[PDB]
Amino acid sequence: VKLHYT
Amino acid sequence: MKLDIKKTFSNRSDRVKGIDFHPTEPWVLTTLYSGRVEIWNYETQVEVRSIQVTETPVRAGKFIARKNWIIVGSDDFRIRVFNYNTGEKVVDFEAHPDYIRSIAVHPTKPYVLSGSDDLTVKLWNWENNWALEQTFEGHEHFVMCVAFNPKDPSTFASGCLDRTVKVWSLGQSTPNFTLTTGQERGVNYVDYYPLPDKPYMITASDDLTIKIWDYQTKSCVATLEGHMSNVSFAVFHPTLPIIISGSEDGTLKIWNSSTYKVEKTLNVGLERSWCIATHPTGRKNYIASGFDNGFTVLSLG
Repeated sequence: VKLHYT
Repeated sequence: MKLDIKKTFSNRSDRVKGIDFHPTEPWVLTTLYSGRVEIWNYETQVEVRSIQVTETPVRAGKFIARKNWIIVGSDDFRIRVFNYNTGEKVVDFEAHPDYIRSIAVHPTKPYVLSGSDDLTVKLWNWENNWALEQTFEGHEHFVMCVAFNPKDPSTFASGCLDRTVKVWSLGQSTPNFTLTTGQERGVNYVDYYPLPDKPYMITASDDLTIKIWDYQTKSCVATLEGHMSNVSFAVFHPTLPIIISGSEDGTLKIWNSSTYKVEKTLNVGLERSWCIATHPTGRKNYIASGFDNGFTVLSLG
């Protein structure tokens, strides 16, 4: 998962 | 100066991830999650230039006024530079093997720093064909923010999700020091106080706090509490004795830089706040912030 994706 | 906040120009757009003021033209650059970038004249409220740079998010963008450029970095891993007077794409290169979070431009030397999810900061020299001149290794999670010390730009700070700020010297491979922030959700942003009377830096975190640091002693001077979701940024205003922060709670907060008490909370109505810029020369005490649904340029007084 990509954290801080937004 | 009395806080007398006026809306100079606000416009809606896709989510604004990066923002910057031009130092001599009344322009703001916005970089969007959609891959688009826009340059607006906020006095005439007319678009100067806009570019569909990529289809991926563009999280970072800065003017390089002395070369008539913008420089942008995106989730496709690439740095791109455009001449804002002609539209020419000056350079387009893969900078990292992962997302670019932050770009900083040296105030006098032809250096750009990029911070990345690849755990590094990289230094690029535009007088040497944009060569990679150094990679700064040591962080253990995404590097979210890079900033030169304006009073000694031979050094710079990196803020990281590994819960530290590292301060480095150009040309040296290890940090001059690592700051343990106690911000256990990581550091999203780091900024320097610009004036010579205090050796201060400021950090913002998903743990809802903003912390002010003396970078000579490493002590925490103050912790600013009040935001209700991730704090995307916190900066010292270059002319006024205030700190400005913004959050995924949808607010901007202005804090007294001497007492560290909140002075104003603004909900400008654009949902989550992501990015900030301050006009360097203090022209009209302008600030600009980017949000989920657009941007606003405010005159603070």
